[PDB]
Amino acid sequence: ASAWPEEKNYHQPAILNSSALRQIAEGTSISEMWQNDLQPLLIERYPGSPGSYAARQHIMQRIQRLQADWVLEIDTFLSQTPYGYRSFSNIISTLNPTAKRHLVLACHYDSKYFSHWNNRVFVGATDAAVPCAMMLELARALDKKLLSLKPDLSLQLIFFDGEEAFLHWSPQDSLYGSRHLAAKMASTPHPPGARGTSQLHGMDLLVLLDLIGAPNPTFPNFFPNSARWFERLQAIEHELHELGLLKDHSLEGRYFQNYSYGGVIQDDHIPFLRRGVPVLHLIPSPFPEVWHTMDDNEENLDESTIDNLNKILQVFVLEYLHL
Ligand SMILES: [Zn+2]
Repeated sequence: ASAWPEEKNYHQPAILNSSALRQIAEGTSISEMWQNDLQPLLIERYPGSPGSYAARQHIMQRIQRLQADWVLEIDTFLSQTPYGYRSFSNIISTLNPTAKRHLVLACHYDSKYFSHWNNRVFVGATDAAVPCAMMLELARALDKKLLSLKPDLSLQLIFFDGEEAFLHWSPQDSLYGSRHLAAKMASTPHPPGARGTSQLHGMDLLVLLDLIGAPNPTFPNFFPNSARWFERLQAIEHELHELGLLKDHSLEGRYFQNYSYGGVIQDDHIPFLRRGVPVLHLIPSPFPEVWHTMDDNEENLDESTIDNLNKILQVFVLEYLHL
């Protein structure tokens, strides 16, 4: 009986030295992400809408142009909703599908439904167009390194559909894509041919990005079983800061602070967390002031903060993967 699903418990990062940290800082471009990955997603894209289709095509196209061997899968399903049966489509992008273990980065790509109000349209810039663009920029920036994966451990990106409630949050109206995918992964043997392990056993850690892009975010350390990875984000932030590789940033105003949060925040990690998957939930507390208002738009995003977080996340991912 292999103990491979226990490997994630002892897995340690391969820490980058100063020269490598400078290379990563210089290799990501916030203005390219902004133009090429983010702006095309700043559209109405509630489930089933034309915008949902356009967002999905954009995400797939941006991944398909990369050199690394990404395998794209669209996970389409039906669910009951306050408006009757509807269809949803999760996007899964995976390097080394048969690899036993994957580090998983995720966000939701749907935008919350709102009828137009005084000619304003809700585009959910921090929620979660920026997180989607950060995942696309990371895939682009680390492409040469990821190409080398073509430790049975690799990378997977999930863009969930239907994270938002069609009305206000309730247990049955929200998290459509993640409740569906967690149950599908829990009942899918992995690796192929396995007798008793599932794709969830293969998920080393689910790093879920949401509500990112406003000024002064503070991310709490939510869960004890991922606390040592939260500490790694703190260390990376601190070292990039000390190397002068972050912009408009101070340690008193750092993003990863020493403080927990005992309450529950409803998000796409919930169906995974309740099936035993370790989660690092990169959502700030408090939420951006523009949360669920028409002001969650491009104008209210903080460019240098998003840039700093791209650098921290990319370093975290290379260190976890030993790349
Ligand atoms: Zn939201």
